[PDB]
Amino acid sequence: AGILFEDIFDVKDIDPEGKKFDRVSRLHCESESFKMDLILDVNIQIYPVDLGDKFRLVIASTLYEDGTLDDGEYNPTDDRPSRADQFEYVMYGKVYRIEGDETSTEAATRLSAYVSYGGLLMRLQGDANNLHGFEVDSRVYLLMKKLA
Amino acid sequence: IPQIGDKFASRHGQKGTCGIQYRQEDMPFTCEGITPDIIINPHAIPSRMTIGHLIECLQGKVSANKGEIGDATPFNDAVNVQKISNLLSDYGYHLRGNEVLYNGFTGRKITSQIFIGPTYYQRL
Amino acid sequence: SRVLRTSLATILDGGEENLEKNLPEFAKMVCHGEHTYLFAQAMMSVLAQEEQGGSAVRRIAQEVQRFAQEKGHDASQITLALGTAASYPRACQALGAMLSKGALNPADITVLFKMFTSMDPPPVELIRVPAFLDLFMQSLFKPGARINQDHKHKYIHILAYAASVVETWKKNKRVSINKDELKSTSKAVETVHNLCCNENASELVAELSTLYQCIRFPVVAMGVLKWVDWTVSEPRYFQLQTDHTPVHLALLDEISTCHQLLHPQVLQLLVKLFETEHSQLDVMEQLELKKTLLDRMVHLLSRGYVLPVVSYIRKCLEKLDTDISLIRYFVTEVLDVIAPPYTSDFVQLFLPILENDSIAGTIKTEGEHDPVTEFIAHCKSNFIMVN
Amino acid sequence: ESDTGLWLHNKLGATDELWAPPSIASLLTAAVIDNIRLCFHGLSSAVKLKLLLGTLHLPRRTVDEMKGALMEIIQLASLDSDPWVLMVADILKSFPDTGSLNLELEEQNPNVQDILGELREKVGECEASAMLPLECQYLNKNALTTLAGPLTPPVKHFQLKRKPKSATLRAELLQKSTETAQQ
Amino acid sequence: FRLNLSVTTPYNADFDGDEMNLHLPQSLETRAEIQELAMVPRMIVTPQSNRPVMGIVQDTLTAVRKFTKRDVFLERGEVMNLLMFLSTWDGKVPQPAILKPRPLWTGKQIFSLIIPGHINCIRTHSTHPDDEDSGPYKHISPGDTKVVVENGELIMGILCKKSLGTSAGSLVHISYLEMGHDITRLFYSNIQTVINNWLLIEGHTIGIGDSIADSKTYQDIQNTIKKAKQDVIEVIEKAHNNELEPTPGNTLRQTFENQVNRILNDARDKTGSSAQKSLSEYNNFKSMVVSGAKGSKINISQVIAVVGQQNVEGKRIPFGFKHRTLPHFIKDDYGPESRGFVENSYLAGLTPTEFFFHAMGGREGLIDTAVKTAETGYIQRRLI
Amino acid sequence: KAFEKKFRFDYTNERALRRTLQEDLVKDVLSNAHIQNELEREFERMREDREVLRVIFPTGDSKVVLPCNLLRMIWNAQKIFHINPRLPSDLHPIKVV
Ligand SMILES: [Mg+2]
Repeated sequence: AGILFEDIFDVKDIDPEGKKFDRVSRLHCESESFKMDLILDVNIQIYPVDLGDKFRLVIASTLYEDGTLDDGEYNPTDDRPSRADQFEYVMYGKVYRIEGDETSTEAATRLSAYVSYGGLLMRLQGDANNLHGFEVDSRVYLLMKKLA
Repeated sequence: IPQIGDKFASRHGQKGTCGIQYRQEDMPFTCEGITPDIIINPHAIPSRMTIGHLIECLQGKVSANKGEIGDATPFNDAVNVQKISNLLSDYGYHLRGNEVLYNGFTGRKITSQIFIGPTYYQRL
Repeated sequence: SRVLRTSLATILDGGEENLEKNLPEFAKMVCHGEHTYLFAQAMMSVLAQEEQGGSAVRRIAQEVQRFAQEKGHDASQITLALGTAASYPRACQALGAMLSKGALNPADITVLFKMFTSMDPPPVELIRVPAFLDLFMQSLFKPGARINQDHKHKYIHILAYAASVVETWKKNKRVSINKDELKSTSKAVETVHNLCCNENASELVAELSTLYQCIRFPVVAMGVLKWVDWTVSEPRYFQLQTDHTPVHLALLDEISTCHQLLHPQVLQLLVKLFETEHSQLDVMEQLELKKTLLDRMVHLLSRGYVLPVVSYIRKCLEKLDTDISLIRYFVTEVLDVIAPPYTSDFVQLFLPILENDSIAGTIKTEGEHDPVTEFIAHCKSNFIMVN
Repeated sequence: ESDTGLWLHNKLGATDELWAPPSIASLLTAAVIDNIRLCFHGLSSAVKLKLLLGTLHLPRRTVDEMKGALMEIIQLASLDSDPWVLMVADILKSFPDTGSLNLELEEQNPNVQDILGELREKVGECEASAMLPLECQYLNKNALTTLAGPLTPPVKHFQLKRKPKSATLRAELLQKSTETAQQ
Repeated sequence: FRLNLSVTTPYNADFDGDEMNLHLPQSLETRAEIQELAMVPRMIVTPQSNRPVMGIVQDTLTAVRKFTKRDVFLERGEVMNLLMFLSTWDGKVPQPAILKPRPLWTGKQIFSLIIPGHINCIRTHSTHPDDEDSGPYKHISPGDTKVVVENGELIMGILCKKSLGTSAGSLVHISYLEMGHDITRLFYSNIQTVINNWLLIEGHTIGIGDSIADSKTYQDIQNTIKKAKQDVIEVIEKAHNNELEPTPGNTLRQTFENQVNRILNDARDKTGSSAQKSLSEYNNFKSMVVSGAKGSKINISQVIAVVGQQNVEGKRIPFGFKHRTLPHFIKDDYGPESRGFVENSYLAGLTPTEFFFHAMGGREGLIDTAVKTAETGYIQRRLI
Repeated sequence: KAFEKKFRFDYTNERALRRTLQEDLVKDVLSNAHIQNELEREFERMREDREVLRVIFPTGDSKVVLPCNLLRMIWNAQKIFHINPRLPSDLHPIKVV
């Protein structure tokens, strides 16, 4: 209900070319099943992620489970039940680029969606059947949750 | 009385007028009660390259703590910055004169560690 | 399978000249699918089972494996799985992990060295793989890349055992090997790695007689060639200037003198430096640097290796032209040393650069021995008019 | 896991690439192989070929744990009517058992017979001025004499009047190296 | 006269005792004329080089470069303190970039609240690797060094002087052209106020800790000075024995001086690069150089590693005495230290001969500055 | 050849027109040959402009000062009008010309 995407990933690399920023690092992750790559900037301070972790990641268009489609204002007093209580790390940001392996004759097979969470970048390279919910210059959430 | 616009200078060609005068409760302060008397620009240093101002400030902390008027003849070789830092470290300070200033308005301690210490200023 | 057959027939009828031209046109097929690579390398193994001409098959397999390493295969595990090295498992597994990392681990070479220099060595074809010796040259003779003085002699002993020992496979068993020249090989490679470690250039001029003693050995000469490649091709190197720095280039002349199989790599280094535009140098100084490199190409031409050199000079006069004065200097220095009789390929290749595009500049003041006129007269006397 | 044939076709079925993809040892666990063994005749030939080539990129101890299951996948792979799967099974049948791949590929295949016959004739007639391997730039003189015969001399294309000025260069630098050695 | 910071750059007025002249227009007609022609919002973009002249001056520029990094996060109270200073804020607190565990705003969101209207620019940070746009990650920059402002919101990248400065095509020039000129006045004021008030929380300094490299770097510097000094001495012993050969086009002495200057410039450059590989990303010299606010890489190399060759009239320190530069040197001494090369840095301090040669180079600079002024002013007068 | 590949608007290909334009505009372009003649004439004008520029600029550089920043204006039009450039467009190329 408003979810654009949902998959379980598995952390393979943490910022392998060196650590450019001390508080935020990027995670090179492969999916558990869908064969797709995800490069994710996460705050290590408030939410530490170690290598070899496994996490669920659910891009949702809104947190409110009815799909009420909020504007994006900070409402800390709204007691409408959101989906963020299932999760433990919610990032809001806009998706800024959907490039893909396309040709001027036939369709695109492998898509690559780009999304910035404030400044924290995430590239999700997968197949077009899984990234079809993404639209350029829309507002998405992140909703990751680590699990053993 | 020194007011803003009054032109002060170091002993290194680091002149500058008074921009503003804050009271003591607005001025930042260390873990002890020490506020600055002057706060100079950090951008006044790196293109002008008065490293001797910084070394005067470091030797000033060492001098005011040790209780002796410190020596700054130019061509010495018995005083370099590493000996000054090893003398400063014994009086319970950071090696390189940095000291955690607290903010004077909000009270939240400043994320960077402000270089502080006594220099010799000249009123022009 | 049949396309592979006819392309192998094409290359094996071609030779060393066709080794450069046909091998990407052969390797884009057999590295397209890695299963096709497995099929092709298995055929290379079964054909290289024979000692009656299988060395060229092994060579083509090694260039296909080198192209697979370039394009992005981890094809060393396939290479070790084809080999007899997997009959002795743990050494081959160590080589598998190390050639999958593409770098030298000292602990891994202690694992190897514990298995070598005993009374049961592995069959020496496990260490003769050329990518492994290339990683040795990278990890040992880079001008930086210091080696920590303790497993150093283990490295030198492994390279000496690789490039030294002989064997007699009398029906898949050895009965007579020897180790009596790897002490000299070890001493030579140790002296050369010390000379590459000391990094002090007056000392490089001083111990140059010992370095000339060292480059009598082929593995030493290949290593010095890679070190001079990695030293001279540093940008803004040519700022020490003695006779426009011919010292390392005199080592090029020594490598070209004492051996013959390194000549393609030597020519590749010289034409890499000749194509490289040297910024921040004077233009006359650049021109005399090019004259020095052409002196080295003349020295390669003197020791037999002539036809790729003259082919490159024709290629850079015709296609994407260099300075004409450099080609004139090359013609001047080549014709001051050669004498008849003349093989027809050299005449056929040396004619159009001389007769087209700067006839006049070759003769200025020679007199006592006649210029190009003698070569023109001999060229009329050889061929059938000129045709 | 559940639906593991679809899982192999998902993680390995990008047919636009034909090499063994990396992290193939992290995609081949013994439980996953024992899930492959019952659904092996269902998945496509390209993914099956990726699988059979990825079974060689495992480390030796993991192959030595459960080589029987890998041999069962090999025996099911040799029955398939695909040419590539049959040929790769014929090569790869000896890898978990011995460690070395097969070299006797000659029976059951007229292709291997034609290639080996034509190429044994071609190799037998092409021994003149043979291409020495890339190892021959390294090993010594007498070791090369042991390996692949003596040194083939270059073609004397001309006659040399006088030695070039590089002889003068090496003479002068040897004199300089004597003079520097005595300081 | 309290005047603002970004108007320093067109005025060239650096507050160290500068005094300015203030004219008052007396008629109402000339008051409207000055308001409609010579207002500083109407004089942002100059006609001489079709770029702005205001830009963002030094301390706001370093604080905005540290502000817009990827690892900057802001608590709710610090956000509400910063948004108090935006004049152009419509009263809506943005959705955080981090909702859970803690509501935590990234500094690029507050900077997107600054950036007015809906303007779209793509710039590159000063330390953007040139091999980044070749391979992968050309749209997901691992160093966060690719500035994209898009639909009036800062997507990504760190804003150095190539983003907010007086370079053409910058963010402020496009804010002038796409939006109005009152809107750019607001944009300058909002950047200055809210980035100074974040800088109270952050704080920025410079120190003697920022001028000291670790001992491995000092060993590298001293090994490079020793190697180049021995190389100059062996060039000298080649030059004495007539073994140096002349470069075609000049004398043997000018060939020698080219060799010595080439070795010493290579030493200065190699020691300068080996110094500036060791700042550890918190060094405030690097903080001001990377933002481009004040200084350059040469100042870092001269403070940490080596001052370098001192020059008088484009060549080395001449022989003012009979065939020697100072009476401490032997006659005909063409070495590094005799002829003005300074191997010490400003952290270690100069030896007295190096002090005097450094004073010579500085006197040449002051002579240039003092003699330039009258001739340039007379050229300006004739042209007008 | 890079100029002809990048600027000509090859109309004979079906599938490229199907991806770039909507199907009514596709059959409008493919049916009429007058529109094909006008597209060929504007490529004629761009070859003429290429020869004019190569006379004007013999040094191969193109950093030239001009008033309207057209690429930024195209990108502003994209961001205002919410393009989603994966979908086939709906402006007729004869309206562009
Ligand atoms: Mg002033």
